[PDB]
Amino acid sequence: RRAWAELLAGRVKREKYNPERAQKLKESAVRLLRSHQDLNALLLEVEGPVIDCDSSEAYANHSSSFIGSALQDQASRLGVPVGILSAGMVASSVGQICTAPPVLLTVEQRKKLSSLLEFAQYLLAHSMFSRLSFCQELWKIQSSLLLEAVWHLHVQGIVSLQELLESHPDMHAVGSWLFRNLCCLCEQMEASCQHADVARAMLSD
Amino acid sequence: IIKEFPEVYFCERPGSFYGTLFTWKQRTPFEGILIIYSRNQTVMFQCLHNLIRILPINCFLKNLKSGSENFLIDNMAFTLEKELVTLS
Amino acid sequence: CLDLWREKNDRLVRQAKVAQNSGLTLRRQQLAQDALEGLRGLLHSLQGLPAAVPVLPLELTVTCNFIILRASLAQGFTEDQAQDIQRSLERVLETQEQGLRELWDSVLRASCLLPELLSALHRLVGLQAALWLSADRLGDLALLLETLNGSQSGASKDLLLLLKTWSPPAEELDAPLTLQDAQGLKDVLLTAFAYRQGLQELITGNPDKALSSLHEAASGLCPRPVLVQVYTALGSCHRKMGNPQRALLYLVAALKEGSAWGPPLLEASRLYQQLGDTTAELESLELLVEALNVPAPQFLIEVELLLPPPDLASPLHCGTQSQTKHILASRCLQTGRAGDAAEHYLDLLALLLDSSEPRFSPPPSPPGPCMPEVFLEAAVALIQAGRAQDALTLCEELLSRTPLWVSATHLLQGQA
Amino acid sequence: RVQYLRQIHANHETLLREVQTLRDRLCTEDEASSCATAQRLLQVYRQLRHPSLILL
Repeated sequence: RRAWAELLAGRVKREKYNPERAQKLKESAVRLLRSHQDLNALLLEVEGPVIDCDSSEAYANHSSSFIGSALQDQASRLGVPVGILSAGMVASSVGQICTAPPVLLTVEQRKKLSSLLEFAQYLLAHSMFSRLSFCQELWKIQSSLLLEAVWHLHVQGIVSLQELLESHPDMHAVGSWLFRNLCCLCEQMEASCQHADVARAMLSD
Repeated sequence: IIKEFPEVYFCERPGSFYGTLFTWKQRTPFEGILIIYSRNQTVMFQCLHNLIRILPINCFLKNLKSGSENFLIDNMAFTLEKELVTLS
Repeated sequence: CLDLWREKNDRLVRQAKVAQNSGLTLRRQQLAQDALEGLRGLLHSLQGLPAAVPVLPLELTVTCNFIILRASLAQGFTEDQAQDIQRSLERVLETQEQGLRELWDSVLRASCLLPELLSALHRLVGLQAALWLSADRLGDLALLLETLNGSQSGASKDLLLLLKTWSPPAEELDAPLTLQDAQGLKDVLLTAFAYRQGLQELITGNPDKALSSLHEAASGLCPRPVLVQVYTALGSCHRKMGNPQRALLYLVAALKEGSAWGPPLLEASRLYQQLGDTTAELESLELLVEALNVPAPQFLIEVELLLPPPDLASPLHCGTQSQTKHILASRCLQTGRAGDAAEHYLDLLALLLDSSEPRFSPPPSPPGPCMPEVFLEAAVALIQAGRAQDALTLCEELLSRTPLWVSATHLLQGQA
Repeated sequence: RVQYLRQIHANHETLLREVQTLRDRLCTEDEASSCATAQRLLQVYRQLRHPSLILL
């Protein structure tokens, strides 16, 4: 009976959850179902054997509204909201320019980045962009990111530093990621007084 | 229907509503939307009295002047975004 | 005379619809039964006359309304109503014996003699069809519809085609009232048959045949819960066919529109099995735990009458909180997460043993494992959790309460 | 004076992020476009208009 005394659980019995809890649960449910969704997977499941080229059909023009008019037939063939198509394609075409040849990047890594980041603000204006969907589809590309790119993001305001650093699942991952990239960038910025200016800007920011 | 403009349903009952034009669209298939180009303002009602009978029982019509809810909400949103952007 | 019964009909009908629209659990039922007995007495008074013609359409409407009331209040059918139908048919045919299928065809020939009642008749056939569909009489049902339409429809042996073919005959002109008409019938019939057909073809491993009928359900009359079920079903079909991303969207949509999302999380975990995303599996089901804790009718035919209950083989069946906490802890342990599966089994063991005051959890029965096996699984969870001293307490409690399980208890006790 | 400006800076900032979240939920069909969103925006309009445009 001391056996019972040790074994017995008290929290066991429960009640019928509150309605706000109901929508919280359903919210987190859909959140997780989308967290585990993936888009090249769907392009190859639904469509036969993602980048702005995959959307806009072979480099026709870098115009603004043309991309937008395509994304609609994209999300219509799929069933997704357009904002997530946009977030994923842009996370991908961000990993592209960070990767394809330190804590910094410069010329043409900047130019294509800004040719596309400008277009991001156009789609924000038309509301055809999801913003946490983009924070999370960047954290899928976690380590292929540049501290200068994310600061360009912070400053052109497609995303805030805080909308990133509260949207990462793991917090220790964030902390250490940032610690190492800081340590590397402060080993930088004494390399030359020109590198120093752009590094000091983002440091004090 | 008209084949070049198939977002239209001219009505062809050979009675009283004849001549009438309609449309239909459907976003989140609960929250639909309808538009009438009716002759005068009796065959703007007779429509509704014929219809709202037919519906589901909580089907909650309303009239519009200023724009659809989602559109107008986005439109307010955009102004507020810009405004606070400028004030920032 | 006819004036009086007609007024009576319309009176009670409006009374019924008022109880539908307004009223509380008390007064709805009170007015309902008052109207129901009014209808009973009226029906019998009408049976008090031998056969004559002008009463028939009114008579039929009346019995129809009666049945509708009766099954709407019962929330389930009975063959007393089949006897009511039998009786009416004989009442009719006496103008001009054997078995229902003969009755129906003779009666359809009798109506093909064109007495203006066929709206009523078609409503009634819808009713009888609803009976035969809750009863799974699909064979004779097909023959009946073939007789309803021309016999040229002899080879169209898919019932959905004949359902589409059944033309409700009239615009229902100035008439005795009704709670329902052949149109509102036909829609409910189409959706229910398509839903049953689709579930059977899913369970029998035909997730390609399934999708045709499942989308045919959502395309047409479909109350929000019916939508939730159809979407869970399409997601499961997509899992069988191997579309592990496509299924997620349909489940997400059932989450959005539904307030009843146990089966969705179930199918989601069934898909994280398929993908080995077992962290997503376990978390979806940890959510399902809380999901199952959570919780109107009408005086009319609905689409909840003509559903079979959730069978285990169907993806929409859900174990109780305890049944499914068992699966949580089980699959947790199988994943190799004993520290968590052990606490799961602890709370689950107290859910049954400490359950005296509140609602007592239902017994597992023959399909579920017998109560002692869970003690062994709990002790093994504790042991792999290094919870040895308390595993001894569990063993002592077990042998206090009361085979292979005794020796197993000895073994786990030694292992502690 | 800087004192006033920093207050207004942060006080607008917070509302901005709130609206940004609400726009996200609009894009994703998350809460609803139904109603009371309307009122929740007009609340913001009314937090703005009161000392609107002090011209000094």
